[PDB]
Amino acid sequence: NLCPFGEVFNATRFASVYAWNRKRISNCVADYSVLYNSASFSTFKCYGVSPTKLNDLCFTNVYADSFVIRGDEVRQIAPGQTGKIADYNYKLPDDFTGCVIAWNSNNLDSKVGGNYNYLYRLFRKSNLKPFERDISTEIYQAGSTPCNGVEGFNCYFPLQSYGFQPTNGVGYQPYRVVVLSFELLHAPATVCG
Amino acid sequence: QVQLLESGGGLVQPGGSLRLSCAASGFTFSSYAMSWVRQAPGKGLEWASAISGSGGSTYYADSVEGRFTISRDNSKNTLYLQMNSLRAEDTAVYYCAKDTGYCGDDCYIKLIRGGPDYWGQGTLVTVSSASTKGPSVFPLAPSSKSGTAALGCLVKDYFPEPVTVSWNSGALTSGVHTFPAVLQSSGLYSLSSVVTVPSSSLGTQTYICNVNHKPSNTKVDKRVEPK
Amino acid sequence: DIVMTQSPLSLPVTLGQPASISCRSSQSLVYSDGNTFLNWFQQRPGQSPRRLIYQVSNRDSGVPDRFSGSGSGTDFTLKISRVEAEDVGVYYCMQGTHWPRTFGQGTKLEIKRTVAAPSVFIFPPSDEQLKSGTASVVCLLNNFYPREAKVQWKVDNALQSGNSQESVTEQDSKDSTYSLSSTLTLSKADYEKHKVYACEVTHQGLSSPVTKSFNRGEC
Ligand SMILES: *[C@@H]1O[C@H](CO)[C@@H](O)[C@H](O)[C@H]1NC(C)=O
Repeated sequence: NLCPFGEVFNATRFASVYAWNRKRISNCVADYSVLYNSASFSTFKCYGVSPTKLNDLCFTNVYADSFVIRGDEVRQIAPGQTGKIADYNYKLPDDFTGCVIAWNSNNLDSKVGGNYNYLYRLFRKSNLKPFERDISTEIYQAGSTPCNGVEGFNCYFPLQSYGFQPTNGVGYQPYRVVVLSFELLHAPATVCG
Repeated sequence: QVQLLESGGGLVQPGGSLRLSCAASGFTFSSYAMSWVRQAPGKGLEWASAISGSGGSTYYADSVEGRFTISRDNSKNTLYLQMNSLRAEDTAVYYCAKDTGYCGDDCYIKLIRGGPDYWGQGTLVTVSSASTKGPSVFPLAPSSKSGTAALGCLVKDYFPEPVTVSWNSGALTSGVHTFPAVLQSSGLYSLSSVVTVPSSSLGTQTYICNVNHKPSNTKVDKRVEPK
Repeated sequence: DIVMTQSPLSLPVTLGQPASISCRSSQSLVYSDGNTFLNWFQQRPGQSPRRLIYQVSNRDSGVPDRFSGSGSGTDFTLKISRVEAEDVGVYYCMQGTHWPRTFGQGTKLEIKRTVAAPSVFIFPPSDEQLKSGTASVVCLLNNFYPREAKVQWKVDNALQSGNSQESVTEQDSKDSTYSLSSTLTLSKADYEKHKVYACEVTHQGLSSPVTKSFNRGEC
């Protein structure tokens, strides 16, 4: 039938960036006319594929990754980027083929007093490889003393909360991000425009 | 309206244990973080414990860590604080507080920051080595004097705090002064609750003081008549 | 842990004039998102604390416009435009940015008004208490200001000392006055061994000391 892009975009709740959700799109026709011709998107950037030509292509599978970050971190969802989100939360490959979509969600994901449901990984020993999902809550060892699972000096919880408030600046307001990855394998294609 | 009603306070010997309950209503209970705050007699506030909305994440102060365990039932809309191995310093009025922040299923305590939206009425727990004793209520009766006359009740020889005194089941509020309790040499508390009323009401209006001592589960109504 | 100091610990203020409370933090209260989580609480006697101001300058719902908050970083100030009678109580600043949530020592905001003389009443011990073996004589000082007042018990013109305890209510939110209760405790035999019991009250609002007395067994 029709690929369920509405389930991903118009979802009541989104996931934290460290626990980003992934939807597998296959065996359906994907009409992107609603997406790239919608004025409710702050960012719509495609890499290696033109958005207009998308309806004239066919791919083996499509992956729709969805999460929430702040506005200043939207640029980190791009190939070759660095930063806390790009290094420890969500990393795109250098040969990324697909589109990145992001829109402001201050009306949905923010409340007076702070929304603390959305988290991001702040500490990690090594950077994330592309499309890696790290939900570990092990205490980060910033020193030479083993932490043994108890917080303390040089032993910090890897996750932090955004604490979205509607009074925050646009750079600290919540943005919902959807990453469409079009994978190309030597297999029959099940997604077309 | 959001309401937080607290229960479980009373007297307990050192080393004992008791559980306090905070029944919350008027909001999505599972959506907000809940906390227990204590206040010693004549001391400032001191945060004691807190839970995330879902109940998976808990925080305890250093004074209470390991001793108390905090829990939550979202179905009952009730917050619980189990206090074990109690000591004299734990004697305080315990409040349950709802935070203004938005927490819950995928949130973590100790990662939040903000302030308490609403507070419960507060329940008192006393930790000491002494037996509960019900209060003695005596009438303070007005005399033939003067336009304004005064009457009241003497609540003497009770332990532990607190006692609540009302007049005419809450119908008399103006002019009522319930004095702070004083600790006698016997170790028992004694207070007086008085009211100033027009002299013309003596003879037409009957005055009854309602004294409630929860630690002894005693409730005494005493009518004060001019003798 | 972030320690916070309040200044002053006691803040006397007259009705209608502004009042100021200072709260200083040992550590900067600003956070990554440029948000400062400092709160101001008002606690009336026997009541739960209520938050007057959240995030330095934002007032909570139901808070009168007389209260205002200012400051940044480590130094903050709570301003009351014109202090009213209901403003009496203890005010706390709380740190919310970092766990553990810490509190200031708390400032006692007491108000000073026109001098009012106390209404003096005396209450003989009840017959029920006499049946219990003790006798408590109560002297009431109702609705006076200032708080400084002296109560003297006289039994057959003999001044008693050491067998009396006094307590003072908190400053009334309705009329900014105080009340005082003094209790003279005697045994049943000692009470029945004397006749005249008198309470003498000395106060600024009284031109002369006021004595209220009763005779045992007379009404
Ligand atoms: C999301 O918003 C509304 C749903 O009422 C609709 O107009 C829009 O097309 C939706 N977007 C989709 C289905 O991609």
